[PDB]
Amino acid sequence: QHNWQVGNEYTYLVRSRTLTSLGDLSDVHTGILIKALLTVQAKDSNVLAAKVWNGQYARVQQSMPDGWETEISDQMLELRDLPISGKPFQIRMKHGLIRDLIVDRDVPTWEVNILKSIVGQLQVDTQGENAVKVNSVQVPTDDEPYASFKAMEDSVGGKCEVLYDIAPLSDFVIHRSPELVPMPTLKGDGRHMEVIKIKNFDNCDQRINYHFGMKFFSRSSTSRIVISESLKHFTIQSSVTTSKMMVSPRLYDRQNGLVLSRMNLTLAKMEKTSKPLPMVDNPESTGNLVYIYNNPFSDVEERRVSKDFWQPKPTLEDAPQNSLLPNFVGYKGKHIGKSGKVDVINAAKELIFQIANELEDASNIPVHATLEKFMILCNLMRTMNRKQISELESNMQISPNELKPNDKSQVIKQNTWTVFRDAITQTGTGPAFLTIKEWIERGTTKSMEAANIMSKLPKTVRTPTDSYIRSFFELLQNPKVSNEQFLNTAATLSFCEMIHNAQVNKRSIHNNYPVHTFGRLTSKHDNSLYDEYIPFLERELRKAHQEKDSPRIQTYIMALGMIGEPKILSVFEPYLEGKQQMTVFQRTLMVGSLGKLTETNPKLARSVLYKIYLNTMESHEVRCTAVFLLMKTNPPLSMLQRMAEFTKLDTNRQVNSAVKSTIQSLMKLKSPEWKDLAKKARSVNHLLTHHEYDYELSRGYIDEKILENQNIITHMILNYVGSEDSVIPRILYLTWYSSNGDIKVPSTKVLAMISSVKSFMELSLRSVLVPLEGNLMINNKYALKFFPFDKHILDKLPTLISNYIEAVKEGKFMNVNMLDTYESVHSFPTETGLPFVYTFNVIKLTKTSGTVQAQINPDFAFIVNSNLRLTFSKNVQGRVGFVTPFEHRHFISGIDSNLHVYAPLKISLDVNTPKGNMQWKIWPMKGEEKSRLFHYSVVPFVSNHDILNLRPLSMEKGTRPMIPDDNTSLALPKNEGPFRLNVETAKTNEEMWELIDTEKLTDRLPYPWTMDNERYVKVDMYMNLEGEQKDPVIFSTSFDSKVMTRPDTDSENWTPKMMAVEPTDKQANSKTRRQEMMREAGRGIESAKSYVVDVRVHVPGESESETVLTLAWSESNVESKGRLLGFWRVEMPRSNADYEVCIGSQIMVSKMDFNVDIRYG
Ligand SMILES: *[C@@H]1O[C@H](CO)[C@@H](O[C@@H]2O[C@H](CO)[C@@H](O[C@@H]3O[C@H](CO[C@H]4O[C@H](CO)[C@@H](O)[C@H](O)[C@@H]4O)[C@@H](O)[C@H](O[C@H]4O[C@H](CO)[C@@H](O)[C@H](O)[C@@H]4O)[C@@H]3O)[C@H](O)[C@H]2NC(C)=O)[C@H](O)[C@H]1NC(C)=O
Repeated sequence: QHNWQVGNEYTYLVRSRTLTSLGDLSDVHTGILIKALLTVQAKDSNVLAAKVWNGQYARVQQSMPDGWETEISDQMLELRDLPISGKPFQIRMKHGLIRDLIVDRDVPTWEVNILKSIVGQLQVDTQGENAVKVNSVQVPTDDEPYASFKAMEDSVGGKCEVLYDIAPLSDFVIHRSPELVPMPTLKGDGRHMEVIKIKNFDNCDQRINYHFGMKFFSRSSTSRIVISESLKHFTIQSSVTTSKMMVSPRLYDRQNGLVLSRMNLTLAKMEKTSKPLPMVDNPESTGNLVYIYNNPFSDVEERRVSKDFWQPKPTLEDAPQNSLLPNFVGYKGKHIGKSGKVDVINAAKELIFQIANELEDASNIPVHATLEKFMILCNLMRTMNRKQISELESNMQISPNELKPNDKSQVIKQNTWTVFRDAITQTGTGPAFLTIKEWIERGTTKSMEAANIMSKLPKTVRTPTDSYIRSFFELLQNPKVSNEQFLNTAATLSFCEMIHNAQVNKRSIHNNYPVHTFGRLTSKHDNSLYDEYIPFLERELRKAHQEKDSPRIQTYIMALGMIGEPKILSVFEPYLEGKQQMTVFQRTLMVGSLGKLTETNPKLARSVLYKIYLNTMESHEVRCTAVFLLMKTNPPLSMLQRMAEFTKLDTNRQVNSAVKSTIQSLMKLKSPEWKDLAKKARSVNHLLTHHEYDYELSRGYIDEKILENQNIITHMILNYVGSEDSVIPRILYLTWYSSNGDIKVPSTKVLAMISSVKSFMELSLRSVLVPLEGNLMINNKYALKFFPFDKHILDKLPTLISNYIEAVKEGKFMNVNMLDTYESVHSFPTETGLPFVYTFNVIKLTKTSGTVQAQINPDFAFIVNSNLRLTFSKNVQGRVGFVTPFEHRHFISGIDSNLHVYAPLKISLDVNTPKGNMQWKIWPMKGEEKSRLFHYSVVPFVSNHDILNLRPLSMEKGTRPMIPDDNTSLALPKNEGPFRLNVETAKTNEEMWELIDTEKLTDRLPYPWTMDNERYVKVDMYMNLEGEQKDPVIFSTSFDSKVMTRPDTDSENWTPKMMAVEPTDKQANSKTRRQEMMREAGRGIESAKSYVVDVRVHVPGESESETVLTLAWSESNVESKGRLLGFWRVEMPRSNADYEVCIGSQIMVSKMDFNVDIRYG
């Protein structure tokens, strides 16, 4: 109860430290230490006077072999003053506990947070004031040092549950450690005690964190407090806290990233007061001991303190207000642009110009670190308002309508436009969306560029509010978007995806957006959805159905499907029942669009899908979809039992094959997710039919790849619906997961459909009832795309091809660039009072540049002289660390990786229609004789840099890569050759990397996927003098008329044994390929017209390898199939290897084909 006495002055020693490290990889730590003093005076019953006055801190980047808890003498540290004002403040007490603090208004919020952390260690609850219904058991106690209750205490990390335990202190411990009891004469007639607190962060009331994504963290807070005489009238002697955070840097590693912290107080003096502390000027309450936010863009301090501790909802003109990320609280708790050394507009301009200039020298992209610059730019523009964006756009003089993209002189301008467009697409704020809206309104972006812009918005928006969606709706109503067919689909799908992820799915609402910083994004009282949006889509669907336009119907069906609200069932009801006519493809799309309803409302979705299944009058491509969808809802045992029993009397082969394959393949699933369903499938197996179906029928299939060593499970779900006319199935479902622990990366799913394969084949052959309909969908982490098509687009395609051919006659220049990013941030305060930041980034690039000119002739000579460049890069960054606002510094431990592919090449295709000769030529271009073609490095590091400097970390003097002591280097090409390969791996014992590079073992696997992906590697594949090559790499391909002989077809014996035609194909010549063409086509010719495709791949130079190939067969319904073809003979002109592997298949059964494996020489 009475922790303190009136008229006494307590002096405490303050010690703390916060460090980051790479874990078991290295023993190098980066961080800071703090030393200070705390003075507390008890002047009244519930009024305390406090002051923290001495302040010193130092930065450490060392190796700590013994441990992070070791003492470091002041003679080994460079100490600096801590910019905190030693202004007195007041602590208000209630029932022996800390209630709130009173601080002068002219004090920064970060200082208030540090004081919260310091004072939170004086909070001892011995009488169970924060009762958790366990203090009643402790009530009948009298002089009992033992107590093991539970409570709910206050700390900078939040207001979370804490476990208590009290027991007396023995004299042996005190003798070993005099540090615990500085002055021991204060116990008087009592005894010493120990209090241990263990903090649980799972269940908790007040939470403060920032999130954006789509449990790997590990928090552990413990305390150790020693108190003097009595459990009611005592004195605090020492208090220490210890916290630890563990993160896997790249989501698939062994949890190596650490952040550690501690706070320390030891009593120094206690004596009667002589001079009192001055009263607090300009008082104001700071709430409880929990972290508080700030206004980043305000000139004066503005604290949101509960008495709702929540930042205001983002608007559509001003920047969002966050208080846990480096760009918002780095500069003394305020915005970075307030520094003066940083002007946002000029920084953005310089970064854009640098990125645009560096894209011309693509072979040096990894060296210059362009993609890291792109990420820095995207981070920087999230702190801009619309006025600043408009000023920047006007200042860079961008007018793509005026600019000519086809001119080689104007390349940097187009690159600036491209980089700026990509950066705004990835910004994700309100001003960015206003900028995009203004662009589309005026006409700066028209069809495909705008469709690409809209395709990425749902995957990059961070704060989807009501105003954001209202503006999106207003944009959807625009004449320009509505009239264009391609832009409309992208815009509508993105709108519906955002609606769903922001309002419908509670899991999406809570676990994907920073709710604990801004509150719930959309108020539950907003009836805008049901009164405005869904009726609009219903009207549009009705109009589209009336006019009989396939792509519009498909777009609105997908749009209503992706919402996932139960009202879409009433929306779809008139079409499903049969009052309104609809085709089978459209009905299948409607039934498959119900996927997100199964995730959110499993019972109702199960009811409707089972009702669809039980009907025997629906087409099989409806019921198969119903089966494939039901098993995503975890049915009960009776359901599966009845479904399995149904197979005996069911009269459809497709449905039975679907259910049997799904149930049988649902057995081997020994995973934490499908365990119960696997057991149910095992229990029901003994009732399925004994009939077996061919692989051409509809079948589902699930792959489980469980790896105990890697602790990662990879899944693979494949559903396809067979057809009664062609072997190729009509509909294909494909999905890839990647689960490690509990967190999963967003999945990649592909959907392909077509109404009739025979119709598609007939249209394809003609170019050289049920309408032709089809669509393709790719939904991955980067964008959502949907291409629906009808017969009109198929008939328009040849016109576009002819127009392109006639337009590239004189010569055309092309410049296509593409940039994509992926983000995931997680931030929360530590137990010292400082932000903790975790980031995971991926950046991609696909650049295709060069001049292309063609020619077409009445002789059908499609003569082309192409000249291209090809590039692909990928950067992956994973970082963990913390920020110190009082010096704008950021401490990072992480691993970065790179991958780079460059394809400088020149092509001359001379394909002739009358005679199937398509002779290519591949050259190295002039001035590019020596160039880099490959790069792959993985680099772990510890960094200590300044936020005001917007530069890649590789150029910062504080960064330190982890180079092993015994690093070595290898140059694989033994002597002079065409190719140069370097490996700069280290430790001479990685084995998995220096064995795949041996290139002398035949059994060695060339695949490098199976390797340790956490080590310093660096590989470069250069090229020395392959250029200036007059001799080309001939790639000549011939063709055959595919004739057949009737006498040989009749009375032709069929045997499983396969003969070898190698002696007949001894001559490896394209001209001699005509001689061998008759033998290959003639063999096994039973009313079949099969041609031969012979390629003569020839490589000139010092080493020549005349690789040859032959595919001579075709698929015919009348024929018995079985392809006899294939031989790869490689001859060295100097030392002939004569590697001549051959294959073949003459089974002629339509069931095992006998294939010869190899034959050497
Ligand atoms: C919370 O913070 C407080 C201080 O803010 C820490 O208290 C300190 O704890 C350390 C370690 O327990 C103490 O260090 C020990 O000091 C002893 C006395 O130092 C000298 O004192 C005088 C000079 O003033 C000399 O005349 C005398 O002869 C002593 O030499 C040392 O004897 C101890 O030596 C230990 O280390 C050496 C070298 O490794 C070994 O050879 C020894 O065998 C022995 O293990 C030791 O250095 C320090 O005194 C404490 N400070 C105070 C003010 O009491 C708490 O430890 C901290 N809490 C946590 C959890 O870290």
